[PDB]
Amino acid sequence: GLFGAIAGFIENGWEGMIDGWYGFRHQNSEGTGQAADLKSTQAAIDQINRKLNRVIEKTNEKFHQIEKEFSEVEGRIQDLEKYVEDTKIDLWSYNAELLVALENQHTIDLADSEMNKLFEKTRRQLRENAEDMGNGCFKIYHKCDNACIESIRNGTYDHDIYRDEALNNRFQ
Amino acid sequence: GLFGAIAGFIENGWEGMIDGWYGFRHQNSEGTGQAADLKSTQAAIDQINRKLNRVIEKTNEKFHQIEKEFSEVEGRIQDLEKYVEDTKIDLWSYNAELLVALENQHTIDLADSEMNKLFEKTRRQLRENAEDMGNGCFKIYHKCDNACIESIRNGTYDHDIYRDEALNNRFQ
Amino acid sequence: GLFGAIAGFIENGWEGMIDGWYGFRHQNSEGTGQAADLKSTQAAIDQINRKLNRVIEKTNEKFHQIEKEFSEVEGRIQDLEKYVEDTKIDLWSYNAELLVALENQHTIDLADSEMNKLFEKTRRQLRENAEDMGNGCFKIYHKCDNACIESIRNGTYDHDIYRDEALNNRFQ
Amino acid sequence: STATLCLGHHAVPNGTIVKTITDDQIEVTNATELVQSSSTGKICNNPHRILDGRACTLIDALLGDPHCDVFQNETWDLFVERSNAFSNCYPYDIPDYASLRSLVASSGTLEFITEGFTWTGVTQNGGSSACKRGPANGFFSRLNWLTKSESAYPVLNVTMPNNDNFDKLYIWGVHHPSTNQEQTNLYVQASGRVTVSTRRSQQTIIPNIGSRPWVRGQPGRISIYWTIVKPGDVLVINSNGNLIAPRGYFKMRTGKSSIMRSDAPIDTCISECITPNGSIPNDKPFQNVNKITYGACPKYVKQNTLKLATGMRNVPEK
Amino acid sequence: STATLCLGHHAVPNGTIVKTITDDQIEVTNATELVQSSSTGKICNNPHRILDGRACTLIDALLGDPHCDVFQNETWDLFVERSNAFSNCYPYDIPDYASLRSLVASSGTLEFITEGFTWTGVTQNGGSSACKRGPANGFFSRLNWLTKSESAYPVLNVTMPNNDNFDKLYIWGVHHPSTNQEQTNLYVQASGRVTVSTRRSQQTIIPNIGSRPWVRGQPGRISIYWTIVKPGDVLVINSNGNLIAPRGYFKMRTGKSSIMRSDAPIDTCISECITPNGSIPNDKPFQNVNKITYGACPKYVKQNTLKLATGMRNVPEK
Amino acid sequence: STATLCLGHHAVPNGTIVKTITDDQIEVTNATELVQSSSTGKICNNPHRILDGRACTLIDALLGDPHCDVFQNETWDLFVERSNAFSNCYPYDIPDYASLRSLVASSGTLEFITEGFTWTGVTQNGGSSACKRGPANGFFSRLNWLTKSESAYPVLNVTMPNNDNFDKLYIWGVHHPSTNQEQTNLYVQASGRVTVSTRRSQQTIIPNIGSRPWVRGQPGRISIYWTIVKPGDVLVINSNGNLIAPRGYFKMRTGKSSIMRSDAPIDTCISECITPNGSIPNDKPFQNVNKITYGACPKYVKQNTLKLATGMRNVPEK
Ligand SMILES: CC(=O)N[C@@H]1[C@@H](O)[C@H](O)[C@@H](CO)O[C@@H]1O
Ligand SMILES: CC(=O)N[C@@H]1[C@@H](O)[C@H](O)[C@@H](CO)O[C@@H]1O
Ligand SMILES: CC(=O)N[C@@H]1[C@@H](O)[C@H](O)[C@@H](CO)O[C@@H]1O
Ligand SMILES: CC(=O)N[C@@H]1[C@@H](O)[C@H](O)[C@@H](CO)O[C@@H]1O
Ligand SMILES: CC(=O)N[C@@H]1[C@@H](O)[C@H](O)[C@@H](CO)O[C@@H]1O
Ligand SMILES: CC(=O)N[C@@H]1[C@@H](O)[C@H](O)[C@@H](CO)O[C@@H]1O
Ligand SMILES: CC(=O)N[C@@H]1[C@@H](O)[C@H](O)[C@@H](CO)O[C@@H]1O
Ligand SMILES: CC(=O)N[C@@H]1[C@@H](O)[C@H](O)[C@@H](CO)O[C@@H]1O
Ligand SMILES: CC(=O)N[C@@H]1[C@@H](O)[C@H](O)[C@@H](CO)O[C@@H]1O
Ligand SMILES: CC(=O)N[C@@H]1[C@@H](O)[C@H](O)[C@@H](CO)O[C@@H]1O
Ligand SMILES: CC(=O)N[C@@H]1[C@@H](O)[C@H](O)[C@@H](CO)O[C@@H]1O
Ligand SMILES: CC(=O)N[C@@H]1[C@@H](O)[C@H](O)[C@@H](CO)O[C@@H]1O
Ligand SMILES: CC(=O)N[C@@H]1[C@@H](O)[C@H](O)[C@@H](CO)O[C@H]1O
Ligand SMILES: CC(=O)N[C@@H]1[C@@H](O)[C@H](O)[C@@H](CO)O[C@H]1O
Ligand SMILES: CC(=O)N[C@@H]1[C@@H](O)[C@H](O)[C@@H](CO)O[C@H]1O
Ligand SMILES: CC(=O)N[C@@H]1[C@@H](O)[C@H](O)[C@@H](CO)O[C@H]1O
Ligand SMILES: CC(=O)N[C@@H]1[C@@H](O)[C@H](O)[C@@H](CO)O[C@H]1O
Ligand SMILES: CC(=O)N[C@@H]1[C@@H](O)[C@H](O)[C@@H](CO)O[C@H]1O
Ligand SMILES: CC(=O)N[C@@H]1[C@@H](O)[C@H](O)[C@@H](CO)O[C@H]1O
Ligand SMILES: OC[C@H]1O[C@@H](O)[C@@H](O)[C@@H](O)[C@@H]1O
Ligand SMILES: OC[C@H]1O[C@@H](O)[C@@H](O)[C@@H](O)[C@@H]1O
Ligand SMILES: OC[C@H]1O[C@H](O)[C@@H](O)[C@@H](O)[C@@H]1O
Repeated sequence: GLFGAIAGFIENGWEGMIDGWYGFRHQNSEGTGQAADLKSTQAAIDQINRKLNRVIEKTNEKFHQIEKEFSEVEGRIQDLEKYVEDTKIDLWSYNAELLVALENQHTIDLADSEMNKLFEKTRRQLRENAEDMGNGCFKIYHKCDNACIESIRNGTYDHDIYRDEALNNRFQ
Repeated sequence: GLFGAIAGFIENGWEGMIDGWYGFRHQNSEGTGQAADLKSTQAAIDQINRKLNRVIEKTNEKFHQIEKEFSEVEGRIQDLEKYVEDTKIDLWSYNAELLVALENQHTIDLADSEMNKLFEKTRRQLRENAEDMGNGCFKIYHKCDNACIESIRNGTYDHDIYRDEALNNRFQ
Repeated sequence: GLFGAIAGFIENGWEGMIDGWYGFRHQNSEGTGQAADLKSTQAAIDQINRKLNRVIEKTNEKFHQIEKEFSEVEGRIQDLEKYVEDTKIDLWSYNAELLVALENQHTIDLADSEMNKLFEKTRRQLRENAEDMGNGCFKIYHKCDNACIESIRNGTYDHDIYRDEALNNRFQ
Repeated sequence: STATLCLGHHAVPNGTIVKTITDDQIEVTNATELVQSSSTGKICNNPHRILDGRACTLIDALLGDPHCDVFQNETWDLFVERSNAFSNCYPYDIPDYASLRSLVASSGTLEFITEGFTWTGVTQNGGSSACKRGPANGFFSRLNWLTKSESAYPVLNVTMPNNDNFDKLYIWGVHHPSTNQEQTNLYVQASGRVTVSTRRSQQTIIPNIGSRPWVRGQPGRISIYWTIVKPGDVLVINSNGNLIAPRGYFKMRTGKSSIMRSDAPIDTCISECITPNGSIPNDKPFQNVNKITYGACPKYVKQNTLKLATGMRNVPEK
Repeated sequence: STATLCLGHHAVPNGTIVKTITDDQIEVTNATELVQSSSTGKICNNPHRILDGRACTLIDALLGDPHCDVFQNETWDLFVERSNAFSNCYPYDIPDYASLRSLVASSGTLEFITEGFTWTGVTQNGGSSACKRGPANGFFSRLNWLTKSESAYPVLNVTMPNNDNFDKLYIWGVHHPSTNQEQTNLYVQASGRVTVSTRRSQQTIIPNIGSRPWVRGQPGRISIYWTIVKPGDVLVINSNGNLIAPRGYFKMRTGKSSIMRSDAPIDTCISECITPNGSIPNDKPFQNVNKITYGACPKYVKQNTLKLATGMRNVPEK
Repeated sequence: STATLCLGHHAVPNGTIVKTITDDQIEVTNATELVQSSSTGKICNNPHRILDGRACTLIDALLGDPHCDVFQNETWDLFVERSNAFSNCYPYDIPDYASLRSLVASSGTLEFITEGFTWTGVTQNGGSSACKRGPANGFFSRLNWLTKSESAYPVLNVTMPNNDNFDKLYIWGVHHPSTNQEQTNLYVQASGRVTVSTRRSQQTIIPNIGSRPWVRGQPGRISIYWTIVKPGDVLVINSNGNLIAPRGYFKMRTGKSSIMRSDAPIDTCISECITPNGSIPNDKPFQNVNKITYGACPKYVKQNTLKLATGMRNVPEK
């Protein structure tokens, strides 16, 4: 992934996460916890479903066409008929091969991006109250009980209420 | 957008800007202002323009071909003349459809990238004098009048000059 | 480039780095050095190699086909044999053109992406001890000798050990 | 004192493998399939009107081989010719058989309209032991075998105008005796001639006498041709020997009717996309069952499997 | 005390919806059409040399139908046949009409080089009331209708060498009598024959007598054939009846000439692309006008519109 | 006290120009060429069994024209005709020449099994000056010219079953005399006839007299036809004149065999792909040598060069 979050600065995945594609895992005075980020997850699923639909709900009809198997040897005309159908097939087998290639490459980068987006969204929220430990984890330099963690996950974290307690720890 | 700037951490665009794509908006001692970033705007425009030319100035010549309409039923031979033509059009109509899709999907990301390059270009400039509020706005921690602001926008901002004044407001 | 590192905030490249695509240059007390990052350079290589392979390891056998050059005028049937071969050729030429254009853009962006991962990899190591000078350089705010510089290059560096010194020099 | 918040993503136990612009093998958490590879095995009976040719080929039903009488005027969206069909009538031969099979197939109807031709001076409804209709000797139902009458065979000459608004497909033919004796005996003239024309076209065929391999005991052969008359035009048949006259016309129509060669059984269900191997699901972009298709079918391609990653990259977990 | 700097991008009142890989609908600040879907309704007179057949078919012209002599030796980049054209000379029929029309159209010229006749023993310049030439009975300008002379039709045999440096295109034909009385009465022989060969090919045609529907009062017809003699080869015409001889030959060139069936009016303008709909702009990559096209044009495609985004994502403001 | 660590990419002097979606011209550090645009001037004798037709056309080699009797029973993965091959036997015509050449080239063999055809009442192995097998008269090694015997030409009629499990290719043809005197003189009947049939097919031809340009002194010609007889079917030849009978059949096979028109010398090397221009390497997706190719080859593309970038953008230092 061009963003290097998934399978990058973020070592592993969590087979423990059942309710989402991305989520938080904390450890504070109250112990540990886990929870999926509904806004992030849905963001990528919606994008991938749309992409998928662009590719599935579409087929066109063709009724009368040209023969494709023959019983007797004919020659010139039959040669052409077979070359045309073959040409068609080779070309189409080509787009099919590329499509998936392209689609999938973009699909993994998209998923990587949306992970990275969730990190930035979180780093920006904590402002001067934590530090990026480089492994997808933030070190919140201030007491942050279950409630405080929650406020961060639903994006209502008030960095001001703690800036002093943290500024201290961080720079002492 | 893979970079989560446009339609991302930056709430929305500015209908008020009519002279460019990306730009700044400040609120200093002297009131409030707004000015479009030429450099960044031009970068965007230039790239998508080329992209465009690669698709418009090109069409090939074809003269004597095969009949594509018929007034009377013939059979084998004709069936082939339609099937060939029909398969050609379906293939081309497929190329067009997928071209815009890829292209656009890219034009959208290219622009979201270019924006992010600007945000990053500035953040860096301000060094330890400001702080990313998380909305695409930086809170500059020192008196910054129109001359001060202007400097940022054209990148001649001397971060030292205000570092102390800034550091103090930040960590007090 | 999508991550604007190469030909971006990194003014330009080094022609003197003949041991990798990516690397470091430093200037500490003991002088000036230059090492390359193998982990990085390799990763990009492996990626551009596989991309290549996909594109070159493939050809299709086509024995008896249709004729394509004619020594005499015939009409209807020959016009068709031509249109078929001419249409075929035009579709692939389009496939060939679009292929490299797409492949290349993604190649260039992938290198830029890599460059940046190494920079963001580096940034997270240095923590509160250095600052992003904006030209792709990190100003390590403490005394970092060749033993120290190396610890960083392949991620053994321990921010704690030099934190106090750095913070002192940073916020003064 | 301090806490720790860690962002992460899921990972499944057994991912799926997919190819990318830089990997013909990498692993994501889920993929869907873009290539339909299996068939129910049978051809579903009705989004389309399917007509089973049973033992008859579209031609033999068209001409009217005795055991294809059940198909008189049948219509269809897709005619299914079985590999085990067979002919049980007079030995024939159709120049450009393929084009005739194709234009009837696309017409999708065998609506035969009997007209009142006027054959004066010749015997009608000739028959053969090779086209037994019941215990007696029959012939093709839509054809009329004309032979000499009272020691003579007139310079037959008849006219049939097209005062309708639609096109008429006339199917006549000519007889190739096996010897000169058979020629003079049935037609008197030692040399036949058949010329069927319009203001638009003409095709004059001359019989060719000689011994061909016995087929149901018959050495001779009937050669079959066809003619399309447009509204405002008239048909004119002129022959002084060897004419296997028409009995009327088949009304031509345009639609999406066609024909297919398959031995798959026909069943009761609803399937838009039919193939020689049976109907298949048109919910995928590419199929690999067969390049032969009728209806809203998935574009056929060589590969048998193509995975569209519908999930992020799966990175195990320790 | 402090200040606040914000970075942003623009937006617009009314944006433009666009399709990407993850949306079939997504607004951007702007885009540009790639499907030329409109035509003026007229064909520009050039840069392509256009020739309006008016009421003449490129075949009728070639043959020399009276009201089509006006085209004698014309040239063209793109011949344009009209739906109202007609034929009013003797009734004819050309096997593989499509092919002839084609090879001529691509030659883009009617350059006729009259040559030395040698019809010794026959009456020339036959004419018909079904092909009036003024008050008189005419015939195709380039064809010579040969009949008997003094109770006898010779075993005609002429030679015509190809000493030039270009391929010659000869077009002759053979007449089909309506009755035997007519046959004998016109060529004396009861059974005619026409053979036109070269060291490279050889096509022998045999007349066929019979009655066909009247056409401008005539029951007979002329089957028309052509031959291309190569430099260094020679033409030979051997016939003892029913021959419709050639007067010379057409010069065959190779270029970018072609033919199109359109009723579009030919106006005075400049358009690179021509379609049965009139000319069209070629500044776009794709067109939905007509799949039939002449000149430098965009690729026909099924879609009537495809917007190519040329700006970022437009995001309103509540 | 500070330290300074800077990251950087590499860069090079001479980069490569590449096109991308947003740049028809940009400079990276490295790329490879995808359009194979060169040849070696020659055809590798391997792995494909090549057969130099030299001065013989596959046809002539098939018929048995004297100077090609070397090719008898030859096989070939790729037969190669040369621009200088000539025919040195009796003047012949083959309606649908293309298709014979193609179906033979594709069978890729000339095994010819002789059969015991019995021609009672006629003279055989006739010869001509135009076909000098050695200084004396002759004919196509695979054909039997049949002429009268003791003032008479029987109504020829022979049967030849195909009791094998493979198809048989019988090629015969009919003689078109230069004049009546030559007709009557060779076969007695003033009008000939050839009928070659099976239970499935039937083609009858009627000789046609007239004079034609001299070729090796012969004004007359031989038209050539073919007939395939399926397993279990039977061949029947019926003719009272002008028949150029069969001597046996050619074994038909199905393979990757084909033919190519070229003048490239044939050398000794290995090249999966072959073009008229000679051999070309199959490691590049594309090639600009000849649309015409044989074997594992790179799609032919109008473009003469496409560069696959394989290194980062090249941003030099000044
Ligand atoms: C929308 C939402 O979930 N807001 C909750 C808020 O109600 C709660 O008081 C706080 C403490 O747990 O966490 C979140 O901010
Ligand atoms: C409405 C109209 O006049 N358009 C016709 C369309 O009906 C027809 O199917 C097509 C034939 O190719 O020609 C035109 O596009
Ligand atoms: C070229 C340019 O735009 N530089 C100006 C500089 O001249 C000016 O003194 C300063 C104060 O507004 O703003 C910018 O730095
Ligand atoms: C989009 C698709 O077809 N893939 C399936 C999806 O249907 C299903 O809901 C999901 C369960 O989590 O597994 C896969 O993603
Ligand atoms: C295949 C073929 O036509 N052979 C027939 C044979 O069946 C028949 O008994 C005989 C009649 O006299 O004539 C021929 O030999
Ligand atoms: C240019 C050319 O091919 N010559 C002929 C000319 O001989 C003849 O008089 C005229 C017929 O009207 O047509 C052409 O001009
Ligand atoms: C000479 C003769 O009696 N033939 C008639 C002819 O007049 C007419 O054109 C045709 C249609 O009625 O029928 C017969 O062919
Ligand atoms: C762009 C436009 O007006 N479409 C017309 C179509 O309706 C018409 O039937 C056809 C006739 O050939 O010409 C054009 O395709
Ligand atoms: C050998 C190789 O793969 N290196 C290529 C070289 O072939 C190519 O000509 C050049 C520019 O296209 O870029 C690289 O130097
Ligand atoms: C011309 C020649 O050498 N004849 C042989 C023939 O004896 C043999 O039976 C046959 C087997 O396929 O091959 C060749 O045709
Ligand atoms: C081209 C051609 O066939 N010419 C021949 C000539 O060779 C021969 O001498 C003569 C016989 O008397 O007939 C024709 O003139
Ligand atoms: C690839 C090359 O050498 N060019 C020639 C081309 O000029 C010529 O017209 C053709 C004839 O077969 O052969 C090759 O394609
Ligand atoms: C893990 C590793 O090999 N990194 C080396 C470390 O072992 C070494 O002790 C130190 C002194 O040069 O430099 C680091 O870069
Ligand atoms: C309406 C029509 O043309 N169809 C005919 C009908 O006239 C005739 O009465 C019927 C008897 O089976 O056979 C159909 O082929
Ligand atoms: C009247 C006319 O236009 N045709 C003449 C014709 O009389 C002359 O014999 C011929 C020879 O090429 O050339 C044309 O000039
Ligand atoms: C025998 C005869 O009279 N016919 C000749 C013939 O030899 C020759 O092929 C032709 C070519 O000029 O001329 C014919 O008239
Ligand atoms: C079908 C047709 O063409 N009929 C014509 C007719 O005009 C005329 O009444 C009759 C008298 O001979 O001649 C016929 O050829
Ligand atoms: C009205 C408008 O703003 N649309 C412009 C258009 O004028 C310009 O020519 C075109 C070329 O890309 O793209 C858009 O930016
Ligand atoms: C009248 C005659 O002799 N015809 C015979 C015929 O019995 C047989 O169908 C054929 C096949 O052997 O051979 C023919 O010669
Ligand atoms: O069935 C083949 C057929 O061939 C002949 O031999 C005849 O005698 C017939 O009696 C016989 O039925
Ligand atoms: O070559 C031309 C040809 O001319 C003829 O008149 C005879 O003399 C032939 O023998 C000769 O071959
Ligand atoms: O079209 C009618 C036509 O019918 C017959 O041919 C004759 O009676 C003609 O005189 C008349 O013109």
